Amino acid sequence: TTALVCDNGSGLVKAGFAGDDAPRAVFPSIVGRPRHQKDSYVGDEAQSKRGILTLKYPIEHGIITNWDDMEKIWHHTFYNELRVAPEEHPTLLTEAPLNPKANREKMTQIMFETFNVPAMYVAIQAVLSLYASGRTTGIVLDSGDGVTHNVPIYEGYALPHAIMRLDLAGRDLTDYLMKILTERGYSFVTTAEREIVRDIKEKLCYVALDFENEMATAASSSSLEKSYELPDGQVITIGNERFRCPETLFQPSFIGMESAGIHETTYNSIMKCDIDIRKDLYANNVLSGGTTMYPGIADRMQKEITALAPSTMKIKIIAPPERKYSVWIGGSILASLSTFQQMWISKQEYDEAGPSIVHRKCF
Amino acid sequence: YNIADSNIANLGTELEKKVKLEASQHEDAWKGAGKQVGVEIWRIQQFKVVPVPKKHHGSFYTGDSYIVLSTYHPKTNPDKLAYDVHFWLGAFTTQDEAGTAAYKTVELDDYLGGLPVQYREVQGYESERFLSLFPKGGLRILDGGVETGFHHVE
Ligand SMILES: Nc1ncnc2c1ncn2[C@@H]1O[C@H](COP(=O)(O)OP(=O)(O)O)[C@@H](O)[C@H]1O
Ligand SMILES: [Ca+2]
Ligand SMILES: [Ca+2]
Ligand SMILES: [Mg+2]
Repeated sequence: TTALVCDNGSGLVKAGFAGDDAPRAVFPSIVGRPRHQKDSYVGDEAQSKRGILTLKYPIEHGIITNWDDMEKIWHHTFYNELRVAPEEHPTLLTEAPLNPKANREKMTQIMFETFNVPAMYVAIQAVLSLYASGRTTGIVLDSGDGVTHNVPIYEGYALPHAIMRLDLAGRDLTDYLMKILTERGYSFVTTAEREIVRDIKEKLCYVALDFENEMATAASSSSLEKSYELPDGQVITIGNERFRCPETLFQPSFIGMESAGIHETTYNSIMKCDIDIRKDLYANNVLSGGTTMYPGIADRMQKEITALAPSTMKIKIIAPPERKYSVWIGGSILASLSTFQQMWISKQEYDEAGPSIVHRKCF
Repeated sequence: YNIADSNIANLGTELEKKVKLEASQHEDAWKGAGKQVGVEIWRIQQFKVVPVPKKHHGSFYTGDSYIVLSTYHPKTNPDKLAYDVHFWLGAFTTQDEAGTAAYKTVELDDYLGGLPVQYREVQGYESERFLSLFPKGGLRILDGGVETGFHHVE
């Protein structure tokens, strides 16, 4: 019996088998339908035919907002990508913290009533990443396409009063890049064009170590400019958009949010923990998720947290090269352990208790 | 947010600790552990917690990850037991081994009622407490180690 591990990101499905060192299926968490008003396409194929499709994400900011389309995503994951029968596989799912309780209630209902899984568990994403880094104590900054969350963990237990969440992540940064690229006279508007700009962002953006200095560098010469070939063959040029886009993580007012930036939220989370463990948290900041992949983000986090922290504080940012998959990998490890699987919800337990049982078994 | 309406509403509760205490009862390696003063050592081998023979205690493969339970009498009571639990990560251990050692350290902590104090010990970064566990010349690093439990996806 091999467990399935499925990390349902806001942007990407990461799916595979417990005991593997990487997910075997990684594809966009999208359903596409004809832009002119089969019926629909999922994942890689919707992306491929996006020229005639309107693309919709069933998950927004970590929360499933279209359950019919999410069922299509799960069906596609099991039957078309992994090519397994879900009734044969205990299944591990994931979630960002501070989601409404009903999200995992309906996840549990659908997995048992629709897909007939024999057992399942829903894990908190940042906890999986910490274990993937070989730690029991540290503070994880996880940022995907939907959510940025901070989870401090001490001796294997997350500290719920200190958990922080910002509904600002990769998709908001893509949308912001679409917006500011209009200053250059480019027009990226449609859902298909959003995917093009997402690619530009992933290929060419970076976090400036000193934002104001970098803006001046960008005006003094073309040294920071990069070119990008669009699918129709047109070549565009981008300059300070490369670093203005992810600057939003540190200055959320770039998109009109009054929120603290990710450096301040990390600091605030540490400060909500008992003082005697703060040194261990400062020395064990673990980055997780695709929106932590910008070149320069670790150096900028190091600089900004240093400015906020006591002047003698030892600060370390851990940035695993594989951190686009750290949540999945932590799940693959834990789902390989019989004691962890002992806590999973069985089909019989679901039959007798219903969706409420997920809150009594999954921590 | 509103924690009570959320999926972390039951974190930090007695119920969480109870569920995790029950899970720790299903690991054979902890049966009889921490019953007397001394050092007990296990090595992760393809996700399994495997005892290290006493004759090898203090010798660690650089390619592997270990759990080291140090049982001692606390200052407060010479007839009772307290615990330091160290997980030792070799310089060349693989991600599955280190992650299992971390998770299973928490589980041994659970099994012992939360009493153990945890220490993460990376090769070359071992704490003063860890260096103090072994007799003069007792801490030795060995070449090699057991194979990863991961299947590699090409
Ligand atoms: N190299 C990169 N630089 C910046 N952003 C990236 C990079 N790679 C991926 N991303 C962004 O990370 C997000 C996807 O990462 P992932 O952790 O899989 O998110 P999710 O779990 O929400 O699906 C998307 O917003 C994507 O554009
Ligand atoms: Ca090994
Ligand atoms: Ca403890
Ligand atoms: Mg994610």
